[PDB]
Amino acid sequence: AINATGSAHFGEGTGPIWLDEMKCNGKESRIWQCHSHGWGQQNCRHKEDAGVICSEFMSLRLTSEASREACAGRLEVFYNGAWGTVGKSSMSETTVGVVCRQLGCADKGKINPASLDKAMSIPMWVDNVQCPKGPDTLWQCPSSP
Amino acid sequence: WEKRLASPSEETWITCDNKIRLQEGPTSCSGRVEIWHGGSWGTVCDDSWDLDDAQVVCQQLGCGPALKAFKEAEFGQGTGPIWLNEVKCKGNESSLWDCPARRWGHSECGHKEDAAVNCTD
Ligand SMILES: *[C@@H]1O[C@H](CO)[C@@H](O)[C@H](O)[C@H]1NC(C)=O
Ligand SMILES: [Ca+2]
Ligand SMILES: [Ca+2]
Ligand SMILES: [Ca+2]
Ligand SMILES: [Ca+2]
Repeated sequence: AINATGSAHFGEGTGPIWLDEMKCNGKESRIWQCHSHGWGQQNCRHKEDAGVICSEFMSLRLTSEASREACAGRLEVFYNGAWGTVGKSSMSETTVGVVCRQLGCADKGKINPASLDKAMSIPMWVDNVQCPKGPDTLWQCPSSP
Repeated sequence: WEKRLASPSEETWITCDNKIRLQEGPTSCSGRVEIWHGGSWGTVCDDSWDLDDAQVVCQQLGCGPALKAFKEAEFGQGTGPIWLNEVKCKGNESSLWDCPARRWGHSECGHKEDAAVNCTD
């Protein structure tokens, strides 16, 4: 885990609250093995709903000087709570196709050289990405670790 | 009954007890916020309990500026009904009754979320 959010950060659920006041050592694999007050032993409301942000959760966005997210600029990946760029080398046309379709900009795109300046420096995350034909998102495209 | 003018000394001027108080705190100027309405005392929930709201409560009682506004019933579990919710004071209001909130409405907030305010002397 990276974050452990609360107060319905991701939204308010509708089903009956099952567990409450959870303390856990972290060794057991299943959530049910942690100490709990019982089943239905809740005194909260739907405004209080737990949420997490795990390490493997990732997102993609094209940063630009004009706006934080846009349809042009430099694409960035977000791994284990940290941001970073993507290696340019070995980037096929279909690779840019998945990036643009995932962000909802256009069916196809093209690679252009860097702009006049960079807003900030971030450590490069991944390189040598080769998207096949058929995947809709970049997370299903094999690449280097 | 008699109709007769008299000096201001014979005239009555009364001053009821204050509607807003802080209780259970270690000091006099700090504690859980307790308000009086409908003939009984009560608490105020911590939803959107900002430091600006705490400033109004300290000003109403007369204590100093509020350094910190807490939540989740730090000092103790409240006793009585819950009156206000989602109260948003801009800081310029003289009384908590001027600020808009869930005015004497049923509060979805439980009794574990009673607010608390710590002011300085
Ligand atoms: C997650 O935790 C990190 C590290 O403390 C923090 O920078 C970030 O704002 C947190 N995100 C959320 C949504 O709480
Ligand atoms: Ca725990
Ligand atoms: Ca609880
Ligand atoms: Ca709350
Ligand atoms: Ca407020």
